Amino acid sequence: EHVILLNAQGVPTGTLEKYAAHTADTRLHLAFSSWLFNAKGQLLVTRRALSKKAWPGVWTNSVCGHPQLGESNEDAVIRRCRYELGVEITPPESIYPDFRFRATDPSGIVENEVCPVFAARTTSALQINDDEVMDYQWCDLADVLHGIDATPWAFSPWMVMQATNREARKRLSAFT
Amino acid sequence: EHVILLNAQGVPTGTLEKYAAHTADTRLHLAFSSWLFNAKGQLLVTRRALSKKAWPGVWTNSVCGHPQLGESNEDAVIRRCRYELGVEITPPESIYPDFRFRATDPSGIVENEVCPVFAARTTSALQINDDEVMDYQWCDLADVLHGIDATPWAFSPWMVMQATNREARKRLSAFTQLKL
Ligand SMILES: [Mg+2]
Ligand SMILES: [Mg+2]
Ligand SMILES: [Mn+2]
Ligand SMILES: [Mn+2]
Repeated sequence: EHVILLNAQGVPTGTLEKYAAHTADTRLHLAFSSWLFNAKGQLLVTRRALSKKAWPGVWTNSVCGHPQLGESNEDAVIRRCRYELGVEITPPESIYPDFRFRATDPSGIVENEVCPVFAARTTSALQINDDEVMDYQWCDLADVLHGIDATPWAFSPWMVMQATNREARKRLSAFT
Repeated sequence: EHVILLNAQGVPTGTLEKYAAHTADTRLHLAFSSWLFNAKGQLLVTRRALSKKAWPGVWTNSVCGHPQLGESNEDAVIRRCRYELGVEITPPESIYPDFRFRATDPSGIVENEVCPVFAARTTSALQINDDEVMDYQWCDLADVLHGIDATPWAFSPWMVMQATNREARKRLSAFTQLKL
């Protein structure tokens, strides 16, 4: 598996092995962020496994990953939903297409990404991959936003940035 | 290190090795919890290190631990603040002396404790011990209480139980005043 390196503009210039790519000096690459709701309109929040190289054990939005060469974002979302959560989803829809960020985790591991954000509904039960997810919670989008707004440090920095973007919060809010 | 064992009552029965004590069954033993506030009245929230046997990588109140043989709970509090946080504190105040809690952690480690809770002010800068604490934040208590209300699952369960005890919460509130 790989990440796609991106030049100044977001042109793909090459690839790196996924694990080797995330260091204290992580270079800009392509990724996605996804927010999953069930038929009832509850938001899935997940906790990353303690073995994740970047932000292990951190509570975050439903699913995140790295599109591979030639893979659409939508497909990468579908792929990681199946891989991390064994869950089928409706066609992902765009909720924050220009999201980009750089952050440093507590051990100094950096994420540095162009990271369009999506939402979708699950259409099957979860089946948890414990190599990726150590815990999760179905909740009210309203309570999660209240938590993000009160103690954003309790959550991943990108979850926070996405949830506090005016328009993205609007589009997520209509998912209930 | 070890832990002090208590019977079905809160009466000491003996001691047990620390690590060895905390497993998927763990016997009742003595512990402490403390909530630390800086001069400004901000609350120190900390994140347990990934290597912690129990609740690794979990956000929680400032410090918790186990008094050792011959030690007073307050001395225990003082020692762990120094060990984990490198920080000096004012005499710890008892804010929830009867708090008890049994709980299973995400990987099945059980904590079964008599755990009096304290509050104190820090009197020195922090020197975080990365073997024990992987992240920390100075925050407004009000904010922390809002997050705990909104997403309680995002924090250690003992942090939440203590925070929602009315009497404990009022003592936490008293420590938000600015002091010089
Ligand atoms: Mg992922
Ligand atoms: Mg401790
Ligand atoms: Mn990445
Ligand atoms: Mn214990």
